[PDB]
Amino acid sequence: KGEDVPEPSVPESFRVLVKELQALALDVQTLDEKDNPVDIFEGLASK
Amino acid sequence: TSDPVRQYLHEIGQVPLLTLEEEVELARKVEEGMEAIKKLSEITGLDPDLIREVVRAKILGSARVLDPKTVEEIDQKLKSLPKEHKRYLHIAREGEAARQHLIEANLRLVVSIAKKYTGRGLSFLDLIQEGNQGLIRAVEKFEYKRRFKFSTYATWWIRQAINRAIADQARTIRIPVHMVETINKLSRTARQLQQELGREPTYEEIAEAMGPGWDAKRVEETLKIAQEPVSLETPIGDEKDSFYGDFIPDEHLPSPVDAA
Amino acid sequence: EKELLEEMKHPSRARRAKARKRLEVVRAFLDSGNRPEWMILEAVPVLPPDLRP
DNA sequence: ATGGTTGGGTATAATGGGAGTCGTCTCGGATGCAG
DNA sequence: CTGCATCCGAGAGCTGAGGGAACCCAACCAT
Repeated sequence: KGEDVPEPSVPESFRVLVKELQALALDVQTLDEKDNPVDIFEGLASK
Repeated sequence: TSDPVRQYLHEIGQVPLLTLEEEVELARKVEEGMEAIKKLSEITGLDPDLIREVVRAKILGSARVLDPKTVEEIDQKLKSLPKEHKRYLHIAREGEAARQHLIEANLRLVVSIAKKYTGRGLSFLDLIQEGNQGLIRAVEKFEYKRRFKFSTYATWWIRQAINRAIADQARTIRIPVHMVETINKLSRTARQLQQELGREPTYEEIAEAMGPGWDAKRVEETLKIAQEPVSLETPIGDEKDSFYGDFIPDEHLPSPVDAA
Repeated sequence: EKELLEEMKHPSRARRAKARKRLEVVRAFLDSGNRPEWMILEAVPVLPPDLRP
């Protein structure tokens, strides 16, 4: 369309890494500067 | 330390077997124990399985973790029953213990039968455990009035259990027992035809040798459905760096061109 | 933790090193808030199917 | 209405398995010895 | 209670391209 490319996001391989690390009964959680949870899965994995 | 087969065999060996007197004694105790269970069920008017659970809990003891309160309450709810009608309870306890000794002593039939079933997709230990399951069923259903030895009635149950376990757990994609037996017949017919004729047989010859209701098309389909998935990590080439799954593309998600 | 802190006064150097090694893990558990029993599994998680296709 | 499926049974006697690996180096606990 | 001192087991060793073994028996659910 002639515009410039947008800003990048989290690569899918890191999501695969998080999923595989949780499968080993390890809780890997991404946090922001205020120590609050940040959901990188866009609410697609929360019950 | 390692090699759990040796540990299991040693533990099995630590239990002595029985003699004919012991076998008949234990079987008779088991029979009178089930009869006493049924008599107590009639006396109290309750469902037999629940009283069976209470007896099992009492034999196993507090060691085996159904809760303590219920089983204790009904245990004393049976102590209320008057004498003469109480011997049955002691006979049921003795019979349950007798079942425990009989099973522990006859475990060796499981290994003896199962040692000739290796190489069918199930490890030795799974075969052995399924054989113990068949052994418990055989023990529970055994009738000693026929004066037949335990081995005769136990072997059939053991073979049935092992064969059902093979049909149910040998393949990643579950195929019903009857179709697994059909595949078994197809394989044995094919190998026999190959041995007699001296070369790999065609589908039509196998279909003709099976009998009515079998054509070459159904034989191809049966061989088709007997296939097992392959591993995604099959090493390709000389170096240990190329896998099969690394050459599999996604055909589901839309491509960037399609999304645009 | 109190028992190993008391042990940290032993003249023996090997005993002190072993007690320090035990205290490392004990203090890691106390600081993180993790329970030791969580090192024993009761339910085993199952990976999503698309990562084991 | 139809096949394909699901669970149950077989009674001389049958009672501790079976495969095996060798031409590497370096690092950090572990065990047993003299002082 | 130190210090030596082997003794054993664990975990690594370039990139890239290319690599191809039963039978029967009878009930029961999906569609």
